Amino acid sequence: EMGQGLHTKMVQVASRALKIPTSKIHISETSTNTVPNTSPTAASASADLNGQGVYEACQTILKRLEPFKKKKPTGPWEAWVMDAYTSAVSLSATGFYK
Amino acid sequence: ADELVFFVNGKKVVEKNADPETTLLVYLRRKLGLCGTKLGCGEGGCGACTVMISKYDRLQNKIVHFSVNACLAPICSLHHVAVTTVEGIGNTQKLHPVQERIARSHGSQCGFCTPGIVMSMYTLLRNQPEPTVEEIENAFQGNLCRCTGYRPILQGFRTFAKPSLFNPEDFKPLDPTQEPIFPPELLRLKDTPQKKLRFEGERVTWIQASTMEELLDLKAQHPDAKLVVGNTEIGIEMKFKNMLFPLIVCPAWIPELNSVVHGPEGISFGASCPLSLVESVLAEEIAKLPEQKTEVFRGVMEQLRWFAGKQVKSVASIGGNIITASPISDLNPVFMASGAKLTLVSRGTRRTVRMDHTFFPGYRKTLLRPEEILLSIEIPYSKEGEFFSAFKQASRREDDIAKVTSGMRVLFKPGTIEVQELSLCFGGMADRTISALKTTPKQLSKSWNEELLQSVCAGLAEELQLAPDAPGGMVEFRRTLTLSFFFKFYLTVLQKLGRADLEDMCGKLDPTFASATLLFQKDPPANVQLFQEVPKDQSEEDMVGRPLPHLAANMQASGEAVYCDDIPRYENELSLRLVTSTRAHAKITSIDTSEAKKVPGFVCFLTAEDVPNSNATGLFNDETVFAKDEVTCVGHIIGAVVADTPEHAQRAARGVKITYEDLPAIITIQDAINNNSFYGSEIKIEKGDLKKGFSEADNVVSGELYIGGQEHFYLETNCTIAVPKGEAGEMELFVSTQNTMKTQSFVAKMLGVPDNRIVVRVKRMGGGFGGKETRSTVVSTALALAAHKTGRPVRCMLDRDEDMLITGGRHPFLAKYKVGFMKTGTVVALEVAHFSNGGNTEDLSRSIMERALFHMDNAYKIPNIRGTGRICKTNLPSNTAFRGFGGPQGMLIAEYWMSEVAITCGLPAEEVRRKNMYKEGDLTHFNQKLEGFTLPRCWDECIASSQYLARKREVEKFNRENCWKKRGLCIIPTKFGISFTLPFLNQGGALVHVYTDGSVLLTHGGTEMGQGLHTKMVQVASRALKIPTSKIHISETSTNTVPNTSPTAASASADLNGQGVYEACQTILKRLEPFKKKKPTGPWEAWVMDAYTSAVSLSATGFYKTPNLGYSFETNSGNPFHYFSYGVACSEVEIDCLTGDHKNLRTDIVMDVGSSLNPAIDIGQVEGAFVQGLGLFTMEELHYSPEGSLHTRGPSTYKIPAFGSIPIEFRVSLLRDCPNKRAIYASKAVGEPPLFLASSIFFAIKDAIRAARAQHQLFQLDSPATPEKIRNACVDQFTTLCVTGVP
Amino acid sequence: CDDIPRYENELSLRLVTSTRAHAKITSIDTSEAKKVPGFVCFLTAEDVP
Ligand SMILES: Cc1cc2nc3c(=O)[nH]c(=O)nc-3n(C[C@H](O)[C@H](O)[C@H](O)COP(=O)(O)OP(=O)(O)OC[C@H]3O[C@@H](n4cnc5c(N)ncnc54)[C@H](O)[C@@H]3O)c2cc1C
Ligand SMILES: O=c1[nH]c(=O)c2[nH]c(=O)[nH]c2[nH]1
Ligand code: FES
Ligand code: FES
Repeated sequence: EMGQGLHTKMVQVASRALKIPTSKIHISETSTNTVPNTSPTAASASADLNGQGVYEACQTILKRLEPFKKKKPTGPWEAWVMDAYTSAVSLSATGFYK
Repeated sequence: ADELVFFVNGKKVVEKNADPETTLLVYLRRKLGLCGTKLGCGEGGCGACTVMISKYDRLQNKIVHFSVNACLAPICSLHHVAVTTVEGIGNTQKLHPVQERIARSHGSQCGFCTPGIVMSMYTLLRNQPEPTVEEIENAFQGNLCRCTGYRPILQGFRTFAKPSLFNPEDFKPLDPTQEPIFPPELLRLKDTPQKKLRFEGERVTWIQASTMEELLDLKAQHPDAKLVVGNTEIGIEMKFKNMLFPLIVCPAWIPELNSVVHGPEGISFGASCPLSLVESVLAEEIAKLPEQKTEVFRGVMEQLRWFAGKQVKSVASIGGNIITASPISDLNPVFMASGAKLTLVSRGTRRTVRMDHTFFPGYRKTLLRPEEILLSIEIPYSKEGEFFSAFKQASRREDDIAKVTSGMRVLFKPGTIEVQELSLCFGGMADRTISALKTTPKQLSKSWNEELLQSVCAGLAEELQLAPDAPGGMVEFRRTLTLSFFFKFYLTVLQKLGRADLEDMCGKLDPTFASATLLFQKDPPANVQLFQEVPKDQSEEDMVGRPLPHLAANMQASGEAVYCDDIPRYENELSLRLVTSTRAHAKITSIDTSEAKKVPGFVCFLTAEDVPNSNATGLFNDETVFAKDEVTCVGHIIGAVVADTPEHAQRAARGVKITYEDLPAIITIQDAINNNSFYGSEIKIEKGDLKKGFSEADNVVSGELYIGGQEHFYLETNCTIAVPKGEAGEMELFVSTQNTMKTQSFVAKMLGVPDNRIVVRVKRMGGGFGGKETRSTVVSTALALAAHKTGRPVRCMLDRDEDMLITGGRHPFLAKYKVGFMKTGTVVALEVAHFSNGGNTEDLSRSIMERALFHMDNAYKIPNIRGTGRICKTNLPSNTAFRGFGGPQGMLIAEYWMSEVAITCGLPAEEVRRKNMYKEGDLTHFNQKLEGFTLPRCWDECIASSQYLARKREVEKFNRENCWKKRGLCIIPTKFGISFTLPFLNQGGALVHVYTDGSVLLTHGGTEMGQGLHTKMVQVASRALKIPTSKIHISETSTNTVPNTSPTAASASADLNGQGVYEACQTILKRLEPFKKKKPTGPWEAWVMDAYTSAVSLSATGFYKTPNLGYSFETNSGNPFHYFSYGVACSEVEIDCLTGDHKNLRTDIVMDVGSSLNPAIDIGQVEGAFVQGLGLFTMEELHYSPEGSLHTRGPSTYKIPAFGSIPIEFRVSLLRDCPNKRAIYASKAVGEPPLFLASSIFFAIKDAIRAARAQHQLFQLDSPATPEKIRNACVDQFTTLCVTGVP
Repeated sequence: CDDIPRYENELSLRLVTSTRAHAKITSIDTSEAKKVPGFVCFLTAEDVP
């Protein structure tokens, strides 16, 4: 983030991809020890590239929550998450785009 | 003057405004930033703060070197000395031999004790470059280690004296000329004479007196001036008893207080002479003088063997011991018994007194006038026909407080066995050192024979009375000790008379009595570690199953490894101190902070009112962050002071005055039973038909067993730094915790922000052992609130006394059993009711009771069985996880009634155990099938390598030959279920990155607490990826790299995280496969760079869950465990039937760790776990007042195993050829299962006690089997006389 | 970045730059630098590990 509103956009993207309010999603910083081998934030391309990355990471989480969604189609997001956790389903994912 | 000048690691320090209250430890860490030297206790009993001092000794014209506890050394005492810390002797770029050897020998696990032990060993080598094995052991009487079980430290260091886990031939040789120069400034400076110095702090003025005239003038004008020499008593008074001496005078420099003068009657020591000087002087005299002259000298030396350790004796003064006048002084009874002559001086007065009952007129008083000082003490030569003994019995031999301590002297009419003088003096039997003055006069002129023995014993039993409520308890044992000591003296005198060739025959000892008179000595160690070589075909780069040292061992030895409080403070960082309840159960009626607000640097007092969101916390939400309206234990956190410094926070916390209104308290297990005060309902497992089983039995045995709790004593206490980021509620916490997830949850809930704002990071812990699985959060949440409120970083590291009080421990258990068995020893029916003391929140207490019930079988098939468990809810600090987690309690109970089955049937215990043992394919009482059941092989190998049957014969023979010492021998098996009792906790995660240089950064959910988990994960990653371990690094554990992690607990962390790590590595490999095919030899670096320039992701998560777990208590079906750990230990002991002391002669362990991931680390876990279990079952005892206040709050009173505690011959084998396919690379978990095997020492002790009792039936032995319980169970003429009043 | 609180032991760095477009460095004299209170060291190519 250098003032171009990149984190804002990525939150907007993640919120649509996950179908949850932006209020439940947070970006705190950028670090080499969370995402490695990153291109510079340059070439006006960073929302294009990171948007896709975020979208894919979100799609992986959604795929893992699907069976919990199917069993509790209305019961809130928080109930699917706690159900996945107590079923020992991973709630962490990487995402990538080229 | 007023500048303080000393040297640190060869660099000059000039401190222009020295505060007398500043310790060296604080100065090093906070002022110079040298954080190698650690805080472990602040009370001189742990050695974690050990450093070396060098100075020019003017009185000997030589350079001297000695070790000190930095936690007790006032910087104002150190003018013109040179300090050496761990950083001063080497670093990872060039390790000192001492550093290299402790690291390479697997002598460092958590690493927190390592600098202190390095400095003790280093100091020894500066004084003696070729020490004996005995001198090496003795170097560490003041150093504790909780992790290693001490064996590897001594074994690696043995190399300095006079397949393999390490190779001593690769150690770099020691060149003593390459040590740091004595600073030439201090040699120049020693030419100029000493002048008086004055230092002025915030509260205290210190005068360093240069001459006797200065000292005595000061004491004449200001009698209030407090003398400080070694500070080993005053430091404790100031830090722990909140005593404040606004004017201190240190006379250590004055020549007359440091002189040693020979006289016709004995040797005079200046009162400021350190005990180490007394020892060295008396040792030379003892070696050169005739035995007949050195009886008192040897008494003093015998007490000094067991007096603290090297660090305290280097600074502790002989005069300081005398004037402290502690009831439990080990020297005052010896000076009193020998009538040592004391010289007292004031300005213009000088008098002499021979020490006697009169010298100590009341509690911590002497007959010194306020303006007098003790100048000297003359320790007498013994005369012809004058004999002396000294005794001490404590909880532990080394660095303990005496329970009873004594000096005894007899003088015979020349040529005769007729008494001219007799002096029997005792510490620990009153509020001062006393003489048995009613008993001794009655013996004058009597001959030294059986009537005198009997007369003295009756005299002592009547004269040394203790009320049943006497301060300190243990009244039977203490009284028994006074007679037992006198008996040993009686016999020793007979032996000495026998050597004299008198004209008139004294009694001769029967050879069965001889061993009663022996001074304690232990043979040198003989250790064997056996493990399995990896396949010959295994690549040299594949380190799985190889003994790779702990990855941080070199840095731990160098003091470069960073623990939480070693992190530098921010310029704006604040300090927090918890304020706790001094009542078990009360309403808080008011809180007054008026005095706290006056302390300089005071910021705020936080209470329940300050919590932004929720005051409800803890695993089951039944705990307060801060007490509201009422307190429910002594130690319940009421609030937290925030100030600039720890010292200011501590002073301000003292100014928080709470008023209470008491409420009915429930303290003990029996109180809870009577009040129906439990956590939830009865837990029960039952199988078969009890009524049928009992009615078919040949024999039925009933009984009860009490098992005391346990303090973890991680050498690093609980510690949190919370760093507020000032944005969106964001906060980062650096924590010594096993549980990042719950730390994050609990902080987020308290503040009312989402988990996504809160990051918890753990680099390493200086030990955890379960005590940081949950109870760390009571600190974390408080510092987090302070950081939020102030918007500044805040830090809190608990003092040992705070930590031991607040954070709880292992659950004490009470059990009632009834066992039905056949004449053959076959058990057919068992019913056990268990009760645990949970304290004042639920925490893990129910799960612990579950695990006890799951292990109530230990290794034994019992067809008709019922166990119940109830968890008592009490007004005590909440008890929690401790390595074993209910397992050891459940299994001791099993082994206890099993021991009584064997005795009742009159059959050998090993046979009774073996015929009741499960076999392969059997179901447990909870219906889990035992597959890959290796226990029989562990048992057979252990029986064979221990030479059990042969040694049983040798024990029998020793016992026929010895009346007052007895040996015991026992072999114990164990089965331990692996997996969290709560199934969903059996999961773990990893995150791996490969950077474009080919290096790999790995992280997983597991935390490092000395168990070598990161080392194991790097070994696993390196095999999985097929690259060297050197290319993989793990830096830390953090909630923002791997979320929703289970605690590092249940011995499961390598199993869970190793799978996680493996899967993440498989993902990376799959992605590199196309690059590997296109260049099948090109190095790893080319594949990686080709992947990167092809825009292929080089980051992956991994995850694992243990499959097919889930037990139901309702249907008694479902597998709680993934697999079982198995092992066997054979232990032999020798007890002193007259004192309750014992030696651990030999222990042999055979453990199944599957195909070990790392046999060095796994052998270290076996030894470490075993030695904590040795503590639990024989040494460690917590004591509470009737009103529920923990009294045992430091190493002075809580005695964990010391270097000298461990089995003399200590043999560990890892079982060969036993792959466990259902954990990572066929390994098994190792952390907790070995602990229970120390019960072999408990039952060996029980067997020795039985032999003692036969010398004079199902007698009681509760746990821990302390000297008190052992001695009291060795019923004899002495115990009988003391209890019943009948000889 | 610079709003982050300083550690108690944190030091400050100042770069020293060329006042010539193209030149040989014939010598460097740090004698005056060393007399400034709080000076720690002057790093150059030689110090690069
Ligand atoms: C870890 C540890 C283990 C210990 N183990 C033992 C043990 O096993 N047995 C045992 O008996 N003790 C033990 N002690 C107690 C303590 O070490 C001794 O009592 C020690 O000898 C005190 O000497 P010091 O020079 O440190 O005294 P300081 O603490 O400096 O002073 C002690 C008292 O003596 C006074 N004083 C000192 N010199 C003079 C003088 N010349 N004239 C008049 N007053 C004087 C001081 O004013 C003060 O009241 C232990 C202490 C520690 C910290
Ligand atoms: O089944 C267990 N659960 C735990 O939470 C725990 N903690 C621990 O130290 N050992 C165990 N065992
Ligand atoms: S911290 Fe000094 S002896 Fe424990
Ligand atoms: S390695 Fe010694 S206390 Fe941990």
